[PDB]
Amino acid sequence: SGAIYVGNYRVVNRHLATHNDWANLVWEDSSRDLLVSSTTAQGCDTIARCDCQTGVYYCSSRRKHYPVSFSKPSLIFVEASEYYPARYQSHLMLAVGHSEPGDCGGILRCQHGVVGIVSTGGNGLVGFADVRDLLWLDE
Ligand SMILES: Cc1nc(C)c(CC(=O)N2CCC[C@H](C(N)=O)C2)[nH]1
Ligand SMILES: [Zn+2]
Repeated sequence: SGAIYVGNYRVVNRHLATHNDWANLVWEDSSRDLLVSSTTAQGCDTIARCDCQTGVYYCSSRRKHYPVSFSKPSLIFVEASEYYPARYQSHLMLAVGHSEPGDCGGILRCQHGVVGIVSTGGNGLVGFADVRDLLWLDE
């Protein structure tokens, strides 16, 4: 689990969105595994606006942060789960590293701020849903 809180927005993995998230839906994209909901309290997280390909991610299954190199956001094939059939997930960034299904929502950060959140994993690869292109999160 995990979320990004910026302004009056809460950003979570779409497959983990709650009833309150859907009842206060702002925007969602199944092809990206992203959902943004509105909040009453103000959020103070900083979203990165960059092309970084290095950063650090939180892995709850190891209670550890790992430094990683990751690919630029792209369309990648993702095998079926109880949440989605087999499809291409867009705006996804891959890195070599550990993950478990419960690690979704862990934040990936660079010196500029929040890059994205853990969304996929398999075969020793971990994928992050990018949020750097969502310029509207900052107003
Ligand atoms: C081994 C492993 N690590 C993780 C993070 C996973 C879970 C995973 O990849 N999923 C399941 C939830 C929906 C995801 C999606 N975006 O389509 C796919 N598995
Ligand atoms: Zn950066």
